[PDB]
Amino acid sequence: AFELPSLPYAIDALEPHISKETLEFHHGKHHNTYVVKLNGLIPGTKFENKSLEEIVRSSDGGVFNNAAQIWNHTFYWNSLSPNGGGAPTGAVADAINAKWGSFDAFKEALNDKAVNNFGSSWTWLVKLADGSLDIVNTSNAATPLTDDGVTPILTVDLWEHAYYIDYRNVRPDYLKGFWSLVNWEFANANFA
Amino acid sequence: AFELPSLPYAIDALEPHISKETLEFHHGKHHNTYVVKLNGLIPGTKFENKSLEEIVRSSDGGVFNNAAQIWNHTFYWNSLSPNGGGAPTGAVADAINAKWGSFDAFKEALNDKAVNNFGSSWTWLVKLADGSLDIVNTSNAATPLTDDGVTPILTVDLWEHAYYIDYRNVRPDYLKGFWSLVNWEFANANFA
Ligand SMILES: OC[C@H]1O[C@H](O[C@H]2O[C@H](CO)[C@@H](O)[C@H](O)[C@H]2O)[C@H](O)[C@@H](O)[C@@H]1O
Ligand SMILES: OC[C@H]1O[C@H](O[C@H]2O[C@H](CO)[C@@H](O)[C@H](O)[C@H]2O)[C@H](O)[C@@H](O)[C@@H]1O
Ligand SMILES: [Fe+3]
Ligand SMILES: [Fe+3]
Repeated sequence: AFELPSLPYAIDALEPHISKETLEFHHGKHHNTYVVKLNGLIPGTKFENKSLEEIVRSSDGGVFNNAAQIWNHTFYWNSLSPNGGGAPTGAVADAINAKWGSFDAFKEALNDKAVNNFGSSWTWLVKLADGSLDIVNTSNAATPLTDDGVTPILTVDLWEHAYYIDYRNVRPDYLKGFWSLVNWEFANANFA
Repeated sequence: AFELPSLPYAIDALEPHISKETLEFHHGKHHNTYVVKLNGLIPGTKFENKSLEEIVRSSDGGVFNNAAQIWNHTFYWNSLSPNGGGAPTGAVADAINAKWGSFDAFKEALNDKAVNNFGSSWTWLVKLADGSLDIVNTSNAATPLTDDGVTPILTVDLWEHAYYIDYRNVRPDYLKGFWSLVNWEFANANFA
C-alpha cells in the first residue's frame, strides 16, 4: 500500500547537525516501521483505498498512530535541508517578524515550547486562519493536519529517538542542530 | 528539598542487560533533572511540606509530571537487580499462576503490553484491591500510585531513553534484558 518516501538528501547531508547514524535509524527503521505497520492494518478495511491524509483525518487508535506518524515524519524530513539553516527569508521571515517582533524572539519562543514538550511529541510552526504564524505542541502522533484553520509550516520531532544518538538528554543541543538545518524553502512553500 | 536516591547497585551491575552508560544518563541525568525541576516548582505552592507520594497523589501539570517521574524512576531502579531475573518465587510466583495460569503466559501478556505501549510510557505489574495481579499501561508520567486501592508491584520504563543507548529501536531486546534483571524480592515485598 504505502511506501517509505526517499530522504530528500543524502544520508550524511545533515552532518554534523544530525548524524548519518541517526538518519539510518530514524528514517530507515522508525519511519519505515510505521509504513509497515499501517500497510499491515488496512487490508480489507474502509481505509484500504484512501490516501494517507484521508486516513489520518478519519481514523483513531493504531491506524491513526501509524498513519499520522508516517505523515509527520515525512513532514519533518522536509523541514530539514543541507542547504537550510540561518536566517529566515521571504514571506515567512516577514510573518515571523509580524508575530514575534524578531527572528531571535521567535527562536526563543519555539525553543521554550520544544524543551518543555513533555514526553514523545512534536513542536510545530503553523499558520492560523487569520494568516498569522504560531507555535503549537502535539503529543505522540497528534498533528495539526487534523485541526481546521491550521496549516503546518515546519515541524521538529521531539520523540527521544530523534536526537538521543547525537545529543543524549540535551534537547537544547538538538535544537541548535535544528536551527542549522531548518528548511526555509519548504516553510515558504507551505506558507504560500 | 527532595533528593536523588542513590542507585541500589553499582553503575555496571546490570551489565550486559542495561549498560553503565545508560545508568549514567538515566539515573544521573534524567532522574536527577526531575528532582531539580520539582524542587524549583515547590516553593510558594500548596506542596511545600508534603511527601513525594502526597504530591504525586494531589497534583497536576508540571508539579505532577516531575514528582511522578521521580517516584516512577525510584520504583524502576528497585524493580531491577543484579541478582534478579529468572523465574518468579514466593507469593508473587503463585499469584501470577492464579491470574494467568503460568509464568510464561504472564510474561507473553506483559511483553505484548510493553511492546505496544505507544510513545513515552510505563508498563506495570500491579495488585488490585481484589487481591489479584494485573498488567497496566500508563503514558508519560502517569502511574498506578494514583489509582486508589491499586498497589504497584514492578514497572518497566519504556521511555526511549531507557533503552536507546543499548538497543536503539528494538524494544523486544530491551525487554529480554528486563526479564534478566527483574527483582522478584522487591515484587514480593510490595505484594506482601
Ligand atoms: O495499536 C495498538 C494500540 O496503541 C495504542 O494503545 C497502546 O498505547 C497506549 C499509550 O499510548 C497504551 O495506554 C495502551 O495500553 C497500548 O495498547 C492506541 O491507543 C490503541 O488504540 C491501539 O490499538
Ligand atoms: O511542566 C511544564 C508543563 O508540562 C506539560 O505541558 C507541556 O508538555 C505537553 C505534552 O505533555 C505539551 O502539550 C505542552 O504544550 C507543554 O507545555 C504539562 O501538561 C503542563 O501542565 C506543565 O506546566
Ligand atoms: Fe521520529
Ligand atoms: Fe526513564
